[PDB]
Amino acid sequence: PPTSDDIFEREYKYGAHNYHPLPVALERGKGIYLWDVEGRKYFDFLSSYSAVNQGHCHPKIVNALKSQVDKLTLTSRAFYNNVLGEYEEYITKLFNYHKVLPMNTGVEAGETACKLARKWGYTVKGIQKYKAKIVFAAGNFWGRTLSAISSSTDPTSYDGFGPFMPGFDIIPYNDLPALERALQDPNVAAFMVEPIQGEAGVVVPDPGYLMGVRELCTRHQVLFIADEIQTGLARTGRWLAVDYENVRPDIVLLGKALSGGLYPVSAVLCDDDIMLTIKPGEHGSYGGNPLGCRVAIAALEVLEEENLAENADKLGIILRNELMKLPSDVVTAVRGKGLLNAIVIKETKDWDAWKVCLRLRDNGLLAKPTHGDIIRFAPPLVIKEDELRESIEIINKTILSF
Amino acid sequence: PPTSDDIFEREYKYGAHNYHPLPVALERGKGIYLWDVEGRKYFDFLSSYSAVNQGHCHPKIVNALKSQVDKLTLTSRAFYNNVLGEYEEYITKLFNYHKVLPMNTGVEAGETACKLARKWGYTVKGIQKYKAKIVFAAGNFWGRTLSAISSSTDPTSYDGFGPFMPGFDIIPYNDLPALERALQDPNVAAFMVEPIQGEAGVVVPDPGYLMGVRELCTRHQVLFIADEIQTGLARTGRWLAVDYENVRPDIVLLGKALSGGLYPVSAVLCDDDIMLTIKPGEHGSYGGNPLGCRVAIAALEVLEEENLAENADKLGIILRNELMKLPSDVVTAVRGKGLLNAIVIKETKDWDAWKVCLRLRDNGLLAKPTHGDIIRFAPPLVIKEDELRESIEIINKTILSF
Repeated sequence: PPTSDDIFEREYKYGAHNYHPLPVALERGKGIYLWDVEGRKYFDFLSSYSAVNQGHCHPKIVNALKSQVDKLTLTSRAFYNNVLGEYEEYITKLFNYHKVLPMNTGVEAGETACKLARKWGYTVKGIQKYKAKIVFAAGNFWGRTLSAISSSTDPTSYDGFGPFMPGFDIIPYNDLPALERALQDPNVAAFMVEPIQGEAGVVVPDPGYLMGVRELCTRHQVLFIADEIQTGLARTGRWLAVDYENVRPDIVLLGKALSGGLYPVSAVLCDDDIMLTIKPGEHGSYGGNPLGCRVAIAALEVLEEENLAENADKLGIILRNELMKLPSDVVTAVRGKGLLNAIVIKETKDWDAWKVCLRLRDNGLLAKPTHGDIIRFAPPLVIKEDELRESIEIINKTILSF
Repeated sequence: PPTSDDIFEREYKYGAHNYHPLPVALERGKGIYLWDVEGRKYFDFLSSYSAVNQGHCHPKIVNALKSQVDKLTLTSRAFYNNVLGEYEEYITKLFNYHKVLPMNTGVEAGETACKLARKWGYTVKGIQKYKAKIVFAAGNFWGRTLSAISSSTDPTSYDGFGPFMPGFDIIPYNDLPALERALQDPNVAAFMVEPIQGEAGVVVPDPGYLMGVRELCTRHQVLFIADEIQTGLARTGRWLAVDYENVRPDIVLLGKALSGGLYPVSAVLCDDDIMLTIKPGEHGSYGGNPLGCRVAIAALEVLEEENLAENADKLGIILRNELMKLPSDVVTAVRGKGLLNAIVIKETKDWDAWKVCLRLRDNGLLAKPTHGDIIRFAPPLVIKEDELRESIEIINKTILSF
């Protein structure tokens, strides 16, 4: 019996107010579709921020989880389990890196990358201890820990949250001269960057930016950290976004879609020269538990077998072609890669991105704005062309209904 | 066909070397027992560091997970799901706090507590922005992020990991005069402490320490943060360890056993005056997903229905009584509360805690040392008295076999 209004009003009373979600209360999910408590059906054009790239409740990942939960779920890393090594070999051979370090959430993988970069700068590069610096790009988002917000240029992320982690420098995104200037400091150990800035509004850098970042990092003995937690795993049309420029980062961060939305699994991929700077007992975490490892194996196998990167590329081309037919007085820009796209809205005194998302919900499509004018479009990579065009028709109806 | 040696040697080749586990390779777990790939049976006296308080693969939690995975697993907090509010109401009424903030891992709950303390110190206490301090106790452990290791006094935790988070002060554990001296600084916003220091070697403070901490925090307008991620949820004989002194902390951190080892779920419990200092969009995370919420509901219901705190208390009394019968030349001290205990070993040139744990494994009992002389004993709270006494016989055999 509990309605949607009963749901909202419940959380407001017993849950922290750290979110303001779109007023819709889902209770079922399958493939590209979501169902609320009233039984209404919606296209999911958010994909839990690329966490359910494989669709909601993919039968293969569900079967993996059900098969593993009956056997063993957590031993802690004080002992070995039989699934972790299998998963590690699979993912290291899949992405062609020597080793992987498993964690749970994306921010944990980012913290691990920072600790790896600092430890490598001290023990390998020879930086005097605790002078090591890490460079980030403005608009970056990699979590909500104190360090993560310390690297942030978004006031809502860091304002009011105490003194901040030192050693984090910030340069403009999509700016090779600025990176070249920042890397003149020999105390810099790494540069962490998103190949596409997701949370900033799907900000796509210019062609050649990733190649330039790799060249500049190699030239000045600086580690290239690619945060592919949102852009990786077929979301942009390739296994990794950096594959669009044939670039091999020093450290690769994976997460989100790594489990298909069934378990918090994240990964830090790199070679021995970097990975083995952390010694036994010096870092760790549910990290590497057998259940999440089975789930992640199944998710990667689903990504590979169903060729979801090619589908993402094709249907994203179609989606961006269709979205640019909207009026210039209505949609000022359409951007993105693969099935990770965004439109920006000319906000007026008559409408805004929040009202557009409300009306989209009213018409059977779920999306959310990220800055009151930028609306994300990222359906699960299992969507077909007819379903894509029906949801595009929904978007057209909603946007031309104003 | 893959043996234990094949398992170890696999991880060594493809996994990061951030751990040195006890050489045993488990592939099945049920209740209090674990089974390795060779089919050998072991008592689990580590309980995944209190994560499987309810035993390995408890049928109720497994059924909750299987029922929820067929419906919905992750929508992200951009939308509402129907399970989160139910779980929030349940846990807030269970622990008698206004609100809960859900996260995934214990270190994330600690980060959330720090951000809450700082935001409350600025917006409520009136500390000038970014002068707020948080006090920790030496020997503390609450994760492996940069902030967590910044508060650590363990060199293996922080050595080589870059400059550290400012605003973290450290005082001795179990020291009320030191806390009283540290809280003279009006810029202190909070004191975070474990009611029993688990990772430090099950360090139990003197009686009255928690009451004194509460009195000193209330007196100087300082938030009392109780990290019960390991000591909570019936592990020490009560719902919370602080319940042994009828103390109500300002913020309570839960995790680990919150899911019975089936999902990374953590919680930050506090009242509105503290919780509502974080506004929508200013903090978040897989946090609050429906699958983990169903799992956590089932885990808390299992803890309450089976009266596991009383069993923990009784069997811990029995276990500590039996352990103190060991020779003084062999075991220099036995300490702990409920089913969270530890013995300390007179390390010589003939044996050590690692060899004792190896021989325990050889005799069918799995444990791990934490400092080369301190061995933890913490079986799942579902253990019975006959099983407890058989495992005590195993411990006696192993310890007297030297």
